[PDB]
Amino acid sequence: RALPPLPRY
Amino acid sequence: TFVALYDYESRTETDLSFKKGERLQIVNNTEGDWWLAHSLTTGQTGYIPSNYVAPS
Repeated sequence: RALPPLPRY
Repeated sequence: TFVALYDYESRTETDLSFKKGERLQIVNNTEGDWWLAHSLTTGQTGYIPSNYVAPS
């Protein structure tokens, strides 16, 4: 369940 | 009472997608990075990621 890629930023 | 720090755009029918500013009644969680929360709007369940939420 790879965590969601945070909003680039 | 946690708060969605990030806009979760879940793509499955299990986890509920939410936006920033939306409150989520956390349920159980203290081991992995995925917790189960419950929205106090319609009354459904949705696993919300911890990186997109935090105690507030």
